[PDB]
Amino acid sequence: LDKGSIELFGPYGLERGLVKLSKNISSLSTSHVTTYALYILVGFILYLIYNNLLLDYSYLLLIIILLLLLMMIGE
Amino acid sequence: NITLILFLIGILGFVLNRKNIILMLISIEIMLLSITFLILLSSLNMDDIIGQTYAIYIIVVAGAESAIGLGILVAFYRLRGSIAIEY
Amino acid sequence: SRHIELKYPEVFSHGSPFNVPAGFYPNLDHVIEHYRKQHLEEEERKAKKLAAAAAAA
Amino acid sequence: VGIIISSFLFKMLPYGVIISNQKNDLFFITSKIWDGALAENNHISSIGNIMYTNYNVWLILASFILLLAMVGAIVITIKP
Amino acid sequence: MIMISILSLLLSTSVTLRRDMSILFNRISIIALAYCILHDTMSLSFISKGIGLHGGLLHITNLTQIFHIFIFIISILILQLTSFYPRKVWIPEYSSLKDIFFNKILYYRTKIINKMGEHMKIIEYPLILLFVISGAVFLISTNDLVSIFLSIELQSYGLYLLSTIYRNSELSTTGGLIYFLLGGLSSCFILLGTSLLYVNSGTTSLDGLYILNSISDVNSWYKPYYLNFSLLIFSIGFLFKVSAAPFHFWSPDVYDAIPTIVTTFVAIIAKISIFIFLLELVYYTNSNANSYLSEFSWTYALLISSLLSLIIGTVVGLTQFRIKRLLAYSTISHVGFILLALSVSSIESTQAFIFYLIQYSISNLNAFFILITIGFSLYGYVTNNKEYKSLLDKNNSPIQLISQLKGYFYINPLLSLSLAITIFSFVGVPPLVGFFAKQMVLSAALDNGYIFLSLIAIITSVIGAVYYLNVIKEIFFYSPEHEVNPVLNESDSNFSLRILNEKNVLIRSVLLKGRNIFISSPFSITISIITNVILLFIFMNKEWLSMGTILVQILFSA
Amino acid sequence: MAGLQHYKIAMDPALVRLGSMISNRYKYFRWTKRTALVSFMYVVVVPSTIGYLAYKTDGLWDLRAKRRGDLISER
Amino acid sequence: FLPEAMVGRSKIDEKYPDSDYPTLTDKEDPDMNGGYI
Amino acid sequence: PKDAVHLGLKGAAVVGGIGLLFAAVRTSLARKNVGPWAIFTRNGKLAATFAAVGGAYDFTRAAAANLREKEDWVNNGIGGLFAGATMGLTTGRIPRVLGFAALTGVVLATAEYAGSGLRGVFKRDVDEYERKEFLRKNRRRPIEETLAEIGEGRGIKPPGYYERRAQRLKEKYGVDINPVCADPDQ
Amino acid sequence: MVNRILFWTGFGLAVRFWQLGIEMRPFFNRKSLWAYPLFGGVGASFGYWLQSIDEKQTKMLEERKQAILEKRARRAQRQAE
Repeated sequence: LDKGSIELFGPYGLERGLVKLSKNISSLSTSHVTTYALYILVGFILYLIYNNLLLDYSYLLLIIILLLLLMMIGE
Repeated sequence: NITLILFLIGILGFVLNRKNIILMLISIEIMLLSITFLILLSSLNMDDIIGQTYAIYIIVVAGAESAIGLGILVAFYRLRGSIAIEY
Repeated sequence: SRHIELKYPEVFSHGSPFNVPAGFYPNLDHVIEHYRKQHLEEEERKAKKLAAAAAAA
Repeated sequence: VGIIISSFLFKMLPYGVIISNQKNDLFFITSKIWDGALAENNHISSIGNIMYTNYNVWLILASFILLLAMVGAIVITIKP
Repeated sequence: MIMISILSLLLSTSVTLRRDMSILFNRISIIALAYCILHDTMSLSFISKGIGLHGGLLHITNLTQIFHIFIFIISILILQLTSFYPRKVWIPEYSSLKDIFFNKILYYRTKIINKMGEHMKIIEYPLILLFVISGAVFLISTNDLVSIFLSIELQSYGLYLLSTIYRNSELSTTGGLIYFLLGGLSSCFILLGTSLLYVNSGTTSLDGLYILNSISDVNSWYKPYYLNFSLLIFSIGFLFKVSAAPFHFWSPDVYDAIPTIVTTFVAIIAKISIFIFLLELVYYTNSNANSYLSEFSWTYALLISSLLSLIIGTVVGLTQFRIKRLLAYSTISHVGFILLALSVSSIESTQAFIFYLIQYSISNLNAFFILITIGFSLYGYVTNNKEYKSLLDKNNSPIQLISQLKGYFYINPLLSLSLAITIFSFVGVPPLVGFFAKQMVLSAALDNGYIFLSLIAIITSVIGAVYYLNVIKEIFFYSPEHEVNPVLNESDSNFSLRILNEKNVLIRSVLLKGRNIFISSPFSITISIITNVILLFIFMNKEWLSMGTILVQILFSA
Repeated sequence: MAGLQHYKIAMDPALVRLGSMISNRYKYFRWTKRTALVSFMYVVVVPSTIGYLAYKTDGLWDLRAKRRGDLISER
Repeated sequence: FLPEAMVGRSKIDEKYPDSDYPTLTDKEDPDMNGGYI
Repeated sequence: PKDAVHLGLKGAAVVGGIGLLFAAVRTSLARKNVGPWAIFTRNGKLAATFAAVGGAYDFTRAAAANLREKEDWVNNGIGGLFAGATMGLTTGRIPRVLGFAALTGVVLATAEYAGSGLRGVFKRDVDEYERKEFLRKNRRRPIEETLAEIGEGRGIKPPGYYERRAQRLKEKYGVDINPVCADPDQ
Repeated sequence: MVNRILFWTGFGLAVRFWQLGIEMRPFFNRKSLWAYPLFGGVGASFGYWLQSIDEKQTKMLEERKQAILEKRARRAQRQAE
């Protein structure tokens, strides 16, 4: 528990996962100006969809959680 | 409606483009012309000279911005030798 | 505030002075009277402040 | 991207621009006035009437942008 | 005044090609901005929600004039970096007020003070900086859709030019190219939003748009969906320019690529102008009655960007090892707080917004000044580190790695403490000014029912604190890898200093060592004042907090 | 080795190695059927049992000045 | 357009290796103690 | 009542559509000349995973409301709990199934209980000065109002407590409370 | 204890001290001692000026409070019908 599960369901598990999450998100930053341009564009469309379709806010939160899930997984 | 299609074409320039940053400038110019085209037709429908005046200032600003961007690209090409992203 | 006060009430004096059709411009006398009152009220408020609260000193 | 952007952007266009694009075809009708036509300006003269007086702040701002563009493009490209 | 300074400076600059004039031109730009402060200080003796000016194309408010002055003051402070040499020679026999004002010191200064450094030889640098300032002041004061577009291009175009003005750097020219390319995309969204407003409303006036919105907020033939939808497109272009997530990707590259002194101005000035301009637009479009319009409110883009900036800004910062990229991600996190206060439109949130922006600008300013000063302090130090030897544009960005600060507390403890105080203020540890800033935004958000965003704000703050603590760990917990230069103080390498009187007659001579070279006073004093403002805010808060209270009460004055 | 000079100690490598394993054991915890069952028993079951018993007997009894002809029970 | 030493994923993985967080199987670590004998 | 199957299908469509968008960006950002049909070959699982999760979310919340015959925040919790489990099902690790379920369930329930300002807030539309004024000086309340929520005992014995306990003790244990006297002379 | 003049005289003294510390220059050499009365004097000036801002700010806030109550009163009297 103390030198075990409490460390993994606690600070140590957070350190492992968040470092992995941080490195996977940073992989998107290729400094390719054409790629950032597409990123701005997809972000633009997502904002347009959320407001135009009067989307359920729960959908947006589910989408964000899903995106963290994917960035949990490498490659 | 033509202005809408033209704005799409300029938008699609970024979507279809991974390596050609010169096409990036051109897409910005198509979008600016598309938006100016829309203002001009609307001000003709609403009988308003202010819309034409707005178009003239966008043309001036778009011309001045093309000047700066071509200048920045030249300062970039002088040290690099390519305008191509190795993608 | 829900009511919007115009930053630029002088916009009521906008409009081209050339090629005016007869009876084109709507009458604005109630509008000018509205801003005449706004001005006369404010001047009175200052008048009844630096002449009434100044008699104490 | 085409379907998403077009569907949202088209709904924003006022009825004037979408009046003649995609049996009971509507027709525009025009007539004359005389008081309005006493001394017509061409569009360039109508712009010139207001461009330097009523809206001359825009003209000043545009001059500064042109100024900045001139000095900026020169400073980054040429040897001093 | 700002327009006269630009034209007069341009004319003097036009007929000079002398690069030794750069330091003098920068000092004049400081004098010019001080007059701009004086004129705007005199323009604060009225109470109004706004007075339209110059045919209704511009406007002035008490809030507009306060942040005009604030932009001028931050610009004077940043202008010091190009107005004084980084290092000075000080000795205890030239320290009296009679020595400073009547006597003179002679010594070979060129190498010591870095007289011919790159940031001392760009003649038009203070002039381009003034153009950006004009873009920013005009945007604050804009009353009109065309004025908005012209102002934002003027400020943006100068920022692109500033990012490329170091034309001999491949890194700088690359960052200028990136800024211009993606900033051109964002300007199109702003022009698109402004254009859709005009084609639907038939007006360019912001007053007229607010009136149409006010009538349309009643509780069928021309239902006004366009206003929120236009401002949504309009706002996205402004989200790019403040580098809010998810439109943030450009700024960690650009801020790292351009030289650090440029980054200081580029990273600070633009957020102040866009956020202040957004504030008024947020207030006057707020649908009071819960109608269909509120369902599609454009301000949810601000709230989503706030959520995303809280998470991206803190999580991505965890694995940053380049110090300037960490500051970029730290800004995106702090922008998430600013966006939360703006999105909740309440007297408390507007107070929190106004105080947060000003404290964040002075704090991010202290971090850049300390980073530059540390970089200029390594002059008399050497390292054998292999990583540091492979850094690019070392002159433009002397500190590029967090590891370069390892053991810096053993090199200069009080300057290391100033950095630690500034970073702990970013975390929000009481009683630093940063805690009180975060505390005010959380209060308002909780009082208006933004609990879910309040909780995500506190959770992200713990994650953000990790990389802040990591900078501090580097400075304090380790020995340094930098050693004083052996030859700078080798017991036989003395340079000569002559002390002369007003008649140019020698009074005394003295031999000097590397130990007699110090940080120049303008940078030490500026760090010291700001560090003590961050530290001692709890004893000084009344007038500063009261100013925001009065400003908001005017803006909300029913 | 740690600031002030200490006395000479025959630092036994096996004992030192055991001490190092204890400090680093958190790095090697894994979720298995055994560890999950133990962790669930200690963290959920036993505390919830005491919590349930404390809940059900809260206010049940009072001893103060209870005489013959009275009850300890209050509820 | 920027160098890999300033933006590349590789240099981050150098600064934060996946090896800094061990992952043993039960075969090489039944006792979850890092393979202590 | 509501149709759990019909509502779940809409949920899968909304988030599957978003997943299909993210599938198109991955295909567009591919380096190799793979083609336009990479949308369902390489990135197709991404769109399917998104449709699966949001469909599961909309199905289980709709079902939870139907089973309990109530519309409260809890249903968004089980919906997220099931959606998070579906997210973790793709990884193939049981701990990730539970942990991902917990985060999605907690986050979505917390948002629904507090009413996150993602799209609007519960506008009071009342006198906020009067609301804060009332809460500020509501210093003394009727005692019954407190007793209704903390109860009697545990040191809370309002006047007449003993008579009620006497009555309470008789109704349960069938014993009349007659404490003895410590004085022989009475 | 928050006396503005004494506090900002002290603030100026702390600025000079921190600056000397940041510069790694001695805190007290005799020919430099004029700086502490100077920095403290500038600090005292900043705080006499903050004093008068506070007086204006207080009056402005007092007028605002009355206006809010006056606004609250009339609206209450309007609802009496």
